[PDB]
Amino acid sequence: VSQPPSTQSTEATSGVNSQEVPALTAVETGASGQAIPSDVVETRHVVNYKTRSESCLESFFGRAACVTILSLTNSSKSGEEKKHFNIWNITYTDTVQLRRKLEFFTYSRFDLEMTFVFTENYPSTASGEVRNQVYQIMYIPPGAPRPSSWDDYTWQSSSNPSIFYMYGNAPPRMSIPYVGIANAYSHFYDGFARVPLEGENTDAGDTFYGLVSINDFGVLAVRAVNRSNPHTIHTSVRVYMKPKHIRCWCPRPPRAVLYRGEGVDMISSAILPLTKVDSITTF
Amino acid sequence: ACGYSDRVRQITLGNSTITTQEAANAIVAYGEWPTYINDSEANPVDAPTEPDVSSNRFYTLESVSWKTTSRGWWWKLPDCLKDMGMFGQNMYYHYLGRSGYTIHVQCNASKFHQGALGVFLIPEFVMACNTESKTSYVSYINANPGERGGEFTNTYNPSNTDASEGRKFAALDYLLGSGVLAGNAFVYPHQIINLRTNNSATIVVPYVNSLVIDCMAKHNNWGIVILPLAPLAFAATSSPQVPITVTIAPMCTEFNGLRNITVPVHQ
Amino acid sequence: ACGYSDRVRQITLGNSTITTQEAANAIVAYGEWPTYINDSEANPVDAPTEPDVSSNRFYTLESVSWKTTSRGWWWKLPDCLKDMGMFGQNMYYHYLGRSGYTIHVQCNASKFHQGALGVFLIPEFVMACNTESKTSYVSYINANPGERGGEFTNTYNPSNTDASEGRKFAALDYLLGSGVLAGNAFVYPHQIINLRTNNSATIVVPYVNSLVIDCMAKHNNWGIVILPLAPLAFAATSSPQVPITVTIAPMCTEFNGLRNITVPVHQ
Amino acid sequence: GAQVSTQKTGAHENQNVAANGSTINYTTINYYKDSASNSATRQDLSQDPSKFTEPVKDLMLKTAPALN
Amino acid sequence: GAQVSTQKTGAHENQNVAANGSTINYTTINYYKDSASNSATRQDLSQDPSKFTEPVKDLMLKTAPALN
Ligand SMILES: CCCCCCCCCCCCCC(=O)O
Ligand SMILES: *C(=O)CCCCCCCCCCCCC
Ligand SMILES: *C(=O)CCCCCCCCCCCCC
Ligand SMILES: [Ca+2]
Repeated sequence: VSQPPSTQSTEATSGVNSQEVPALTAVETGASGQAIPSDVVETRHVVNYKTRSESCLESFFGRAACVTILSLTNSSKSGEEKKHFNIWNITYTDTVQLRRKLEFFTYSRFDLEMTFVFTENYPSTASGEVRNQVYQIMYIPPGAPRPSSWDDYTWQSSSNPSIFYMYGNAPPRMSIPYVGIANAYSHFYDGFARVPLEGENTDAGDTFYGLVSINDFGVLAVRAVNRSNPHTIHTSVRVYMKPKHIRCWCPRPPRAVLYRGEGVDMISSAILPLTKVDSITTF
Repeated sequence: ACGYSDRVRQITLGNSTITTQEAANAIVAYGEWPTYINDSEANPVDAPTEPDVSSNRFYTLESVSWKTTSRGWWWKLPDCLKDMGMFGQNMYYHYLGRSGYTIHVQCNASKFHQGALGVFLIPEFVMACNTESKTSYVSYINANPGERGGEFTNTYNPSNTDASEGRKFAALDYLLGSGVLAGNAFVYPHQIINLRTNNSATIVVPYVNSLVIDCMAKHNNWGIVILPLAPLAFAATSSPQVPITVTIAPMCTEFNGLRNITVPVHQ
Repeated sequence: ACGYSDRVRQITLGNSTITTQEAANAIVAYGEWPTYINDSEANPVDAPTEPDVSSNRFYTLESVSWKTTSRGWWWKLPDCLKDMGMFGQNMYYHYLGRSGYTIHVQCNASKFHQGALGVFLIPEFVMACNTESKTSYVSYINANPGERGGEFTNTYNPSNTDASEGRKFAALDYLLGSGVLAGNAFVYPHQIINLRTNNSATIVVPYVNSLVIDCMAKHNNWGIVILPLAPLAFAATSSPQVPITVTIAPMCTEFNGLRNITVPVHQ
Repeated sequence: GAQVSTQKTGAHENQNVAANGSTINYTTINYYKDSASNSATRQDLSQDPSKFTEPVKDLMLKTAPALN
Repeated sequence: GAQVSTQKTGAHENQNVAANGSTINYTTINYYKDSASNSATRQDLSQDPSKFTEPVKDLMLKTAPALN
């Protein structure tokens, strides 16, 4: 049995008239302000039991956030074969909620919990019959051969980790180790994938700059394993990521404006975070 | 003490020495000091090259000028030193390089001036490109200015057409050219040179990365940014000007992977 | 031993490695090995720069060619390396430099060749100028050839008039261009590459001077000279040719007096 | 191989003291060979705000002149 | 009849030392009468590359002449 650390309690204090001035400081030093109630006013004694138990990075990142929505269609019509499967690039930039949070830190390190939610429906009036669907999520790491058709040899997965879902069952989920090839996950990257030497374009680099130019986690090749039926059916698969067993370094300000692309990039369309206030003296 | 003022301070590295009679303490980034790679944290197996004094000294960049119009400035480590004496040579002759630095921003005025520079040292300082026609579109040449470094502006005008204006950072001051309110740039190691208080800024910074040692010629760990949180001002003219000088000194530098020298694209 | 032949030998420094399966031992100049300046022998008071691996490695000079006509070759340390990678940088950025080296002269042929190269390492190798109109008349440019080094001849024709032919060494082989019979060049650390016996020559040499550390850009401590004591010969043609390669490696290098880089006169 | 631990004080629970009864114990038995598969790491309330609010070299104490 | 064992060091885990806490223990209870039904056999990192990289009769040591 143990007692979680509580937030500073307030010890009772009173007047003062010393040469000790906790009120004044010099933030030029780079040090934040330190004063607390006791230093400025007369306080009473207060026993604080409350804890920052929920601001613990593990709690703050303890949610299965949706990262992307993939679509695919099992159809029996002419050009509906390439539709019989889909390939998603692993990343959290597809959305903005989770992304922003992680984006609070320069580097991070964690294990990952993938959770998948499937939702199928009928497109046109082809509201007929179709047996139950069995999907396959295949993780194709960088370097592994990718599926040509919704059914070429690649879906054997003799080495690639694959899930097999039977629509209607509990949302398949699985865990992934910290796989980064670095000592930590890099969230930003003020560099280029390679060094452009003396005799090259006076623009070289514009193609390979940014974290995006060096990061690569492979892709998720989803598909329905059933064959094509009379009526066409459409499925939407949603990817959920929850970074667990985490720890991060170097805090940075939150993304204040809309996100453009995978990089920092802003759009002149929306770069006014704040809001006009009547007057500087308007409560 | 014998009057050991928090204001007066001396710094020495190699054969270089800074002094300052009006500083406001000094800060040590994230509370850690520069260190070398420990046998338990090492990666490259070749015996490293540790330049010591030959490269771990005080290199002074070409001063810039603070005007009532000035919007801000920026630089990149190790970039803004790639040409600094011996440090550079080592930096370029080696594939992998590691280093921390002591940043000393100088800027004296007079008891009759006003002004406040926010000197921030941001790790992994990635800025947005100036062209909404592409993403992460910045040329190596433009990303790595060197001793000159860049400057911040207060306007954002992307060149979706002119592809030679897109390949450069969109140094938007009120957003750090990152898309984050500069008002919170303080969550980074920093100091503020408020003219009525100090005239120097000293920030010691340790290597920072998701790796022990990295490839300097491709990656700039730190980024130095200076924004006038308080506009320069002088009772006399309505066009006052004061010099701002930046002197950087690398520390605990070590390199691995020696070969022929690296010479990047240039104009 | 497990057959530890006196002929086979490996050498390693920095990230460089020589090997040789036919050498004839190796010699250590005057019996002393390279060392650093000891606190009791020091002179310059600034903290020295000791490059270690970055500069104390095996740099290979452009090979030359041994012909039945070949008269000899020569080079100068540190000169013939002033352009060798990192070593050079350090050499030129510092006023004072100190170093010893491991010289490895290579030259393989076949059991059917004949020939014998006398590899001598002469300290303070001063040669006579080619002009009897002046004395000690040699230009810096000519005195310091570099990777190329000079060549010996077997004739002495001074240009008392043409002052551009005087400003160069009179590399008279049978006199070392010094005015001393080469027959006694053996009172210097040396080895002989006799083709029927060996194909390598290894001579480790320690810094030598009337001072602890000196100014490299002005003074060449050692001079490497190779004379065919036995003319190259091959049963086949009457114009045989074999390559001679010279690989030098500095050791225990340390420099004092760091400033802007030195760039000597050139053409 | 099970490991019992203290729960997170709930509604009608132990005075914040989290030191009242075994009725606040939860059991845990890791089932997989790979750590990655485990639940959230135990709540850690440690913290050093100073590396951010005061990474100054010479230390200054409230009651004193920030600039001496 | 359960047998506890060490897990595979994960993300924010014990310094590689795998010797920190019981929080790295996983339990195992075989349920079937036939061994074949069991999980993957325990990770075995033993190895003898020599039966392939050096199956030479007389042994030679690096530093010596491979051919004496
Ligand atoms: C069968 C499903 C396999 C899923 C494999 C996902 C690979 C994980 C890469 C890590 C992605 C999050 C890290 C990050 O971008 O910060
Ligand atoms: C320590 O583990 C001893 C207590 C065991 C109690 C049984 C728990 C139920 C089985 C755990 C999963 C085993 C999977 C093979
Ligand atoms: C050793 O096995 C003692 C621990 C027993 C804990 C109960 C585990 C749950 C039952 C195991 C399967 C039994 C099947 C008949
Ligand atoms: Ca408390």
